[PDB]
Amino acid sequence: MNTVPFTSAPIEVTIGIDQYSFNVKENQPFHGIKDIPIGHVHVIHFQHADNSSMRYGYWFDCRMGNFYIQYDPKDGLYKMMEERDGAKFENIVHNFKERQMMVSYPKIDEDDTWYNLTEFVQMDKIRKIVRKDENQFSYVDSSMTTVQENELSDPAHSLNYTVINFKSREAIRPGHEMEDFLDKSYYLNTVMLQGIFKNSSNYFGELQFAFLNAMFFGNYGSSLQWHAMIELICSSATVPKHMLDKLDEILYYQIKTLPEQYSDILLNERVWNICLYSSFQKNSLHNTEKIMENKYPELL
Amino acid sequence: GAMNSSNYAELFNNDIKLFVDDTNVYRVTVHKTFEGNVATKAINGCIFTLNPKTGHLFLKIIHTSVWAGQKRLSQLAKWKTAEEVSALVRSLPKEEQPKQIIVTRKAMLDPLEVHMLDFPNIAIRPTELRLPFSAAMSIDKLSDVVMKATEPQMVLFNIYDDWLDRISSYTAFSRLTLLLRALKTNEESAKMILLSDPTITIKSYHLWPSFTDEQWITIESQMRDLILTEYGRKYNV
Ligand SMILES: Cn1cnn(Cc2ccc(F)c(Cl)c2)c1=O
Repeated sequence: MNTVPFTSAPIEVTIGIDQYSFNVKENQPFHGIKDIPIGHVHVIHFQHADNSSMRYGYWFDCRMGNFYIQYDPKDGLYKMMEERDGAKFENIVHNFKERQMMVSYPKIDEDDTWYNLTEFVQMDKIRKIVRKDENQFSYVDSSMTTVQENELSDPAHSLNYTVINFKSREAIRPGHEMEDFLDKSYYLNTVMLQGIFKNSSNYFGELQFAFLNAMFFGNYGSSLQWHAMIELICSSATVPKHMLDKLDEILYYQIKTLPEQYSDILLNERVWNICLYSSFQKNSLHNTEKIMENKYPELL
Repeated sequence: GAMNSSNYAELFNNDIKLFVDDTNVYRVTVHKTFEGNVATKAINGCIFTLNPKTGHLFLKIIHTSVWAGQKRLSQLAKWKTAEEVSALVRSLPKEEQPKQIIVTRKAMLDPLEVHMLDFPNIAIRPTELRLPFSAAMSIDKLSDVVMKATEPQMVLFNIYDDWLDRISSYTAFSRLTLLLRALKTNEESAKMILLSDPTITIKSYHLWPSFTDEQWITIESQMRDLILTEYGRKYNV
């Protein structure tokens, strides 16, 4: 179990750690989060009391270094940093732990929610979507735009998701115009899976990472990427049976976890009704369809 | 964006453009089978592609052989239309290619966009206008060449005959649409009007009679009455 210690908490902030969150008052005695499960990526995120605008945060894996949070009063945010002096980190962490100034990552032992939301998400891939190679952790916020969004302005602060575009020469073989547009299997299996992602795990990892940036930061561009990658599979007549079964599990847990009162904005009516009720895979997402129909039957 | 009442005059500027109408591509007769079921028999169709400034009509005949062994024919008809339009554009020298294609039905937008990915500089546009191009098969000579075709074929017409020698393209387009609106609302009357003169002639190389300026006013007036009339007989007004 690992620890993200905090130097202090000078401004009132709502802190999120994975799917959990808690309030810290201005100058409350708070020195971070302990007992974080090793083996998964994590995200620690922030919403200032005074400006619910801008939710920002950091994707990290404790196996890749010792990380801590200290507020920067010049740039005005809680910044993630790496302590390279391991002994000092241990002395500092042990001191905060003995004074019981840390909250405990509150994992119920029955609960596989976080694993299920991040099963294919790997920090090395996140760092290729979020380019900032001098840090081992990756910052994301509400306003960051995607590479595709910039095609339609600062490239260094962009989310370099894989560009999917159903009306593109990439997606459409000459002389298969109708075939390739109504049945995207070529674009899924050959262009994207075999060509770009190499395997379905990397595909699912980007898909899960897009959803999570949507949910935790309201990063519109991620929301668009998530739906696009769902729709590409659903609109493909030929999908490996294992990918379909895995996709059903993936989406089930995404829909299960989504805050009920965010479903209006996040969830795209056209994509879901198409995927569940018109597409080739309309019969292949039993779990996802059952939870969607019992939880958000308005949307359908 | 969409072509409508408010940007109507754009059709007659000097940017090459085409209307594409697909309403007559997939045509069928519905009939009873020996067992008392219903079946369809395809008959030849056409794509109506029209330059509204010049009146050049690129009438691609869709022969029934193109449907053989195919499923979902109404959907294929839209892609087949898109395929033939994009072949036409590819056959033209760059400086003759349209800058815009305007489709009369929104369901053509995705099929044409996809077939035209190689031409990102050609705007594919819908319209809010209820244009009467479906009545193009009420023009006898057009209907005749379509029904007689035994293979795929492109036939070229000027749908304005020689009108542009005397009137502007705006006024020729407006006459065309009146004539076709009339033909669509009551083909028999419409044709009775046009062919009401036993002494008037349609030239071998034309589609419509050789009316004088004054005779066209009379004709155009009679076609307006028809459209108002049938609007009564259909609405009891
Ligand atoms: C005590 N002091 C305050 N700041 N620094 C660095 C630092 C601080 C807090 C921490 F949570 C970690 Cl890991 C590292 C320090 O040495």
